Amino acid sequence: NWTLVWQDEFTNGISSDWVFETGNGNSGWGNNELQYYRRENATVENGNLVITAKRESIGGYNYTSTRMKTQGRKSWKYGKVEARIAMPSFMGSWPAFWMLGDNISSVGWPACGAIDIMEHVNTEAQTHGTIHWQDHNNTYANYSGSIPVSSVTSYHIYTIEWDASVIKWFVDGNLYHEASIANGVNGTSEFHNNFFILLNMAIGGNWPGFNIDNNAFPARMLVDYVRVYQK
Ligand SMILES: OC[C@H]1O[C@@H](O[C@H]2[C@H](O)[C@@H](O)[C@H](O[C@H]3[C@H](O)[C@@H](O)[C@H](O[C@@H]4[C@@H](O)[C@@H](O)O[C@H](CO)[C@H]4O)O[C@@H]3CO)O[C@@H]2CO)[C@H](O)[C@@H](O)[C@@H]1O
Ligand SMILES: [Ca+2]
Repeated sequence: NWTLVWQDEFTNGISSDWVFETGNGNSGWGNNELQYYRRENATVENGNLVITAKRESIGGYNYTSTRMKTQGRKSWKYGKVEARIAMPSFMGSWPAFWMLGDNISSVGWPACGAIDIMEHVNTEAQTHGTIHWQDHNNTYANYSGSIPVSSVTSYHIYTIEWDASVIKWFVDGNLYHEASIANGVNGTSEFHNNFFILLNMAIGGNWPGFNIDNNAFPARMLVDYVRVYQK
C-alpha cells in the first residue's frame, strides 16, 4: 500500500513545515519573472491555502505573490506527491507545484534536478509535467508532457508517482506523462535523491512571456491540500 507520510490540509493555518521566499531572486528567480515574493500574499480561507498575486509595488517590482517551499524541514526520495489545486488563467500567469533536490544548496541548478508536478502559463487549456536535470554529458536536459484541462480554475488533482524505475504524472488520475530514471538512464541519477516541495505563482517570465493582463489582479490560486505517500 501507499502510506501517507506527510500532509498539509491547511485546516488550521499553514504548516510550520513551509518556508517563504522574499523578493525577485537572481534575474527574476532565473526566469526574468516580474513578481516580488512575500509572506503576506499567502492566507488561509475555509481549509484552503490562498496565494494571491497582486498589482502592488515593492523593492522596484510591480507584482507580488507567494513562493513557499518545504526545504530544510521535509524532503523525500520516491513516493506519491499530490495536491488539489484551483489556479487562475490570465496572460502572464505562471502557477507551479514542483520539487527541487535537497542538494541544490551544494550542486546548484540544474544538477540538483527538478520535478514539475504541475505548471500552467497564460490562458492555455492544458497543464504541463516536466523533469529538469544535467545529463551524463553535463548538458541541461528536460522532458515534458501535457494534458488537456478545460477549466484549470476549478479544483483538479495533480499527482506524480515516483520510484527507482520511473516518474509518472497524473491529472485527476489520468496518466499523461512518464519518464524512466532506471539506472540513471539519460543521466537521471540525481532523481534518486531527496526532493522538497514548492508552491508558487510567478507573474511573467521567459516561458509565459511579458504580456500581462493587468485587469486580472488580484488573482487567487487555491490549494485544498498537499500530500506525500510512500512504499
Ligand atoms: O547562487 C549561486 C548562483 O545562482 C545563480 O542564480 C541562480 C540560482 O542559483 C538557481 O536557483 C537558479 O535556478 C533556477 C533557474 O534559473 C530557473 O530557470 C528555474 O525555473 C524553474 C523551472 O526550471 C521549472 O523547474 O519550473 C519552475 C517553476 O515554474 C521554475 O521556477 O528554477 C531554478 C531554481 O529556482 O538559477 C539562477 C540563475 O539564473 C546566479 O547565476 C549566480 O549569480 C549565483 O552566483
Ligand atoms: Ca484543505
